[PDB]
Amino acid sequence: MKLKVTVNGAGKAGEGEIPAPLAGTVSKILVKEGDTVKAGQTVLVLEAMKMETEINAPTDGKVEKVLVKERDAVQGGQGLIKIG
Repeated sequence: MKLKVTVNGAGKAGEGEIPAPLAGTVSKILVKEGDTVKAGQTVLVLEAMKMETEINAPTDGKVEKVLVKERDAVQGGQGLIKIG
């Protein structure tokens, strides 16, 4: 069925997601995965160094799965939201 071989060296970035720069402090998410979005729709909110806040979607589309989580700080480098 499945196998376990530890997962050290990388994360789970798929294809299309957007990895953060280094880290930050989430504040509140808007989309709940599997939800369509438009260009400008604040997908969620963050706060690391005055360079995130309400993150508006880059273009119209639908989310395949959300990676980031609410109340999650210092978590950059991995894709935050999957889109495509």
